[PDB]
Amino acid sequence: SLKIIAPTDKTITPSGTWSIGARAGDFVFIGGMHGTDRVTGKMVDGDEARIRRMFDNMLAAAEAAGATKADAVRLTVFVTDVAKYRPVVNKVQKDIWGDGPYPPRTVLQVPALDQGDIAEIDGTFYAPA
Amino acid sequence: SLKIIAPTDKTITPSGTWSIGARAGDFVFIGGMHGTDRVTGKMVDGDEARIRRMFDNMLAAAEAAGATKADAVRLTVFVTDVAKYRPVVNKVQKDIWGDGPYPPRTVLQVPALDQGDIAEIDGTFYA
Amino acid sequence: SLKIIAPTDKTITPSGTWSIGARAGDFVFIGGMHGTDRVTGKMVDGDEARIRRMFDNMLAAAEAAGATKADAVRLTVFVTDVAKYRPVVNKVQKDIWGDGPYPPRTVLQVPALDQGDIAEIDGTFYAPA
Repeated sequence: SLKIIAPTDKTITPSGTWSIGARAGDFVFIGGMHGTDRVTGKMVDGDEARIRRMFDNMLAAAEAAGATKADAVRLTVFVTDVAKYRPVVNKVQKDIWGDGPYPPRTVLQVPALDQGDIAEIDGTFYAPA
Repeated sequence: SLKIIAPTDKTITPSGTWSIGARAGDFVFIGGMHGTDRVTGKMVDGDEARIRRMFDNMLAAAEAAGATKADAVRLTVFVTDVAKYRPVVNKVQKDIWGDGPYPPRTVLQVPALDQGDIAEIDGTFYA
Repeated sequence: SLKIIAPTDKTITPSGTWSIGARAGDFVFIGGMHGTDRVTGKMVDGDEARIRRMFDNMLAAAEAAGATKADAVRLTVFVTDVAKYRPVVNKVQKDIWGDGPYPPRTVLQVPALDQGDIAEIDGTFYAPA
């Protein structure tokens, strides 16, 4: 059976009809994450701070199920202006992953997000026990 | 190997180049579902009911492969107006999952779906 | 654990903060694919030719990892105009999959994709060794 990932003091705290993610055997599915502060639930200022924080939130949920950034098998980034934020996502991923290797990834533009945010991400990880 | 989930009296019937979903080892991958009637292909009337049909469709298909709502590891819900429909989604989810627990999800706005619908869901499950 | 799919003489060459795809246990995840020429990275001319190309790149990557079109457990197709392109996709899927059986899929309109392309695809595959 899946195990829903319980919220942690490093992690988002779900405030509605959802979970932060689930462990399912070897796989870990993180729900949509965005650049909110875990404590207040409010969005962080700054384009790059926002996106870095979206990644950190996602990675925390993952790490709370035993997956690391090196276990990512798919990232789906939805943003609000691909022309504008694709380079930011690039820059933030260079910060996190260094020179690689990088996970498979898809970046799409979309009209509206959780809360009017600029970016939301879906992460799926493979982390055998 | 994977096994394509074959249509059912509880299930939607595929009308083109796709399947309802597939079982792959321990997992179940349901393709996109709209809030339509399994028997007519007409989009069921009215917001609340439509969004509930969507889930009920998705969940029948999951059921055809031996997956229950308690098995959802991902829901991706695309809607045509997020401000107007997440409340409806949130509400349909409470009806189905009660107080808890709930699957991971992501809810996005998309400018169009096939045949001018308001909502579409992608579900992934673990048995 | 996870195995990044390395570029190939049949395959696209990553050039940015991503990989063509990954194999994890029994599954293969391919990142976003466009209808570009594997060698030049230029987008192919022609609606149908392009959507054919997009598909062909996705499967070339999936094969580099031991998966065939008969292994497809989910296709998510992001297009710029559902009305003008659902049919093109149906046609291309006929040409490739013949009478089937066809994979589970979803087709979405989306205001923009990177590079200004009209379509992009996400394939997930199941191919136990």
